[PDB]
Amino acid sequence: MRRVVVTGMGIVSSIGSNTEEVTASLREAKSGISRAEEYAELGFRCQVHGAPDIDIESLVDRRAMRFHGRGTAWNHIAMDQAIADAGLTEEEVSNERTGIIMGSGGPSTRTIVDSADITREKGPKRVGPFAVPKAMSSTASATLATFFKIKGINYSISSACATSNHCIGNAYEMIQYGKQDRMFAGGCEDLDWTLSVLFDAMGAMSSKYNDTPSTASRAYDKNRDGFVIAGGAGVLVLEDLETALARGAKIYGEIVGYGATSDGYDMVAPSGEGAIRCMKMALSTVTSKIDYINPHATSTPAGDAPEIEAIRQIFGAGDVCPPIAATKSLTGHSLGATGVQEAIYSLLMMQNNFICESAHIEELDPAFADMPIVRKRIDNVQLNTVLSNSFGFGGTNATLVFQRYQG
Amino acid sequence: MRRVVVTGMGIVSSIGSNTEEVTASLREAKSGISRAEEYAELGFRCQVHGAPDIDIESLVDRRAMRFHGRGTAWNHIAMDQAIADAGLTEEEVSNERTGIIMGSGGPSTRTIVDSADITREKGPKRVGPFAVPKAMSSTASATLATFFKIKGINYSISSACATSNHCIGNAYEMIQYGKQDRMFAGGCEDLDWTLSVLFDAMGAMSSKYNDTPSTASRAYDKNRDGFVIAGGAGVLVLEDLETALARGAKIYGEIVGYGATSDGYDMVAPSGEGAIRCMKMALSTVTSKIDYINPHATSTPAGDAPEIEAIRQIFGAGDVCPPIAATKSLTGHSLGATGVQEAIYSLLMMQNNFICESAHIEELDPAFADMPIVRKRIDNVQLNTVLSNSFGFGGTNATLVFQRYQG
Ligand code: NA
Ligand code: NA
Repeated sequence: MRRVVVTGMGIVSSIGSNTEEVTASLREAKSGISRAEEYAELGFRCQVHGAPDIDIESLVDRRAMRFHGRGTAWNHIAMDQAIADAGLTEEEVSNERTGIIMGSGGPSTRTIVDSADITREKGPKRVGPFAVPKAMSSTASATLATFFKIKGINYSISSACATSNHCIGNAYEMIQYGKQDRMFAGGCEDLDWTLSVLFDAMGAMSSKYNDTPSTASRAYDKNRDGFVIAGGAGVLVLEDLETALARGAKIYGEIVGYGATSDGYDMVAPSGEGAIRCMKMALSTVTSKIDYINPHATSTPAGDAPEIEAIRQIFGAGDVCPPIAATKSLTGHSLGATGVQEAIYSLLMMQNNFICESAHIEELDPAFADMPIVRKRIDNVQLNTVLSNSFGFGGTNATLVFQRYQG
Repeated sequence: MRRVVVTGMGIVSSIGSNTEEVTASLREAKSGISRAEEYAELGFRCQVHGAPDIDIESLVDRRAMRFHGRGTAWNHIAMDQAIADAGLTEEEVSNERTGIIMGSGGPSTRTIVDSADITREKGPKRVGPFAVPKAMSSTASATLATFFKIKGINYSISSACATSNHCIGNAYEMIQYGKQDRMFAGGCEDLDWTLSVLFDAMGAMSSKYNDTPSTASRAYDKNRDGFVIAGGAGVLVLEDLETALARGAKIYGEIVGYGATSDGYDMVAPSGEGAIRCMKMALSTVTSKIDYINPHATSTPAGDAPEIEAIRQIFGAGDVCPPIAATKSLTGHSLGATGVQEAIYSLLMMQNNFICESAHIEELDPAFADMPIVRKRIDNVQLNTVLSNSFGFGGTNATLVFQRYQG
């Protein structure tokens, strides 16, 4: 099997509109969470969100936008960034050896709702002729594959919170097995009340911190009370190692493990044992120690703990366990985009030799007092190998391990 | 790479609620298309659909239904059928070597719309706490993986019309490469105005035949005027050959090729060249001649022809070209479910030694007069190798080739 490296990254996040902004946010523990006035207007319990702040119209032209939902527009931007970062020629983007696996946890629910509304108010024709590609689950791959003239693999993987971890992992497999030499992998999610309300109604999102929105997402805090939803996108450019080397690519890291498992247990809550198997699977092909864990931890009572127990089972507790820092405390949970975004945060931490604070831990949950949850940014750390989990609704688990490329 | 066989099938279709019903419909060219009175009420141009006729509540119990949309409920039924057909024990369904890749072209758009409506009418709490797994793009995998206690791979691939062809192909790869020994693969789609309207608004669905709904889907007819949307589901049980043999499995066929490519051209229209590359890729691992092509052909002016030209390029014209019979003329286009359903129709035709009529060709389009489009059911034919295309919006292409297992 071939080796596979990350040669470019692009990101639209609640904590920044490019990798530089994101890095600064990570370094300074700058929360991307703000009040969602619309959620309050609609009567939600949760009135916070992680909203990107980026001018789509300035970055994606009108014809390009014809078939985009906002999530995929953000993914388009991320794709442009990743292509630029990678320094790819048009030929390198568009060829039979280059594919795309790009997913979202949902499609444009706003398109779906707006279309239903307008059908009933003004008639079906007034939906307009461009809604299908926005509304379909493959929207992220369909739109980008078409616009970027992708000729290889083209589909979306969806797996809720794990979506873009699976997208990356499957793309990794594609290249490992020699089916593609380059892949664009990642995912996106719109941020819209029509999606967020589904989570609010299940009581899944934080509401106790509406008056201090910036600190609402607080993985491992004793008083965490649900996740904070976000939107955005991320893209990695993946290449087989020879391809990367031959063109003098940047190498942000090497993908060295990928785990994917299923809990087969509960729709909304993790089992824990699935995560253990997922991490073990990811680690089964990894020879070096893990220097940092980017957990799934979404700031939920029921979610943060079983993952920590899974980590304890694999890695132990205290100093021997890799440092753990939950980036969702800063970023919220962007569902389809989370996996790739977390890969990017981890690769940026690797690049910049620091591990961010696991933010907003005002009082650590005592259940986690034995674990190396990062309470203050760690500087001057040589990260060589980083592990990132995403454990999604439906008991779907994906773990990725990235390594600093040193030959 | 390991060999991979189909050991069980389940299906919920506009042309039958199980494989026996489906086989009878195929044999007798019994259309599954009917008038959609609701579409007329809503002012659609297209007033036809392919609706399953199956009593969900009698087949999936209430607790089981908690997190199902209708599409995934149909997929649940199909999964139950496939498990029964395969004769799997509970242990064989639920184990670390057994996974699920099950997708839909969209999620429950009805859940999304109903939730938005009720949020605005009665408040967000009244969405209820069970909407996320119905609304998310991974709904088909999440629901089934959880209910069936799947422990291996668990995610959805979405690729519009190609969805469940990719699901099957990726599951095939999983087993080929030794990652899983058994996979449940397939997909589903609800049939609901909230999805169908998106296609009506783009003028994609047939409207000239509303007065004769049964014949509205008419691939290759000169006067075809758009596809007919359908809902349903299908599941294949895939196993590595040794696993299948060792347990005395039924073998419906062997998956012997899988192509996946991207047009990188137009969002709604096929390029043709992508399909050629897709079929070639599928055929690259196939040693026997193709005895039957189950085309993508959805009964559209712009769609049916480029695929025929692609077929002509690979296979030639006339007698030397494999017989082509568009099952969507009977079934309509069930989007996420189409690929797996067409695999099942093809495997059932293989099992039963006939090729169905390519239905509703009242006047063949003269552009296709050179091609072996099946005008009357062909009986007493030994099908050993069958090819099925699905070429979806966003220029996403998937082709599968199945072979009669003879050692
Ligand atoms: Na993570
Ligand atoms: Na087909």
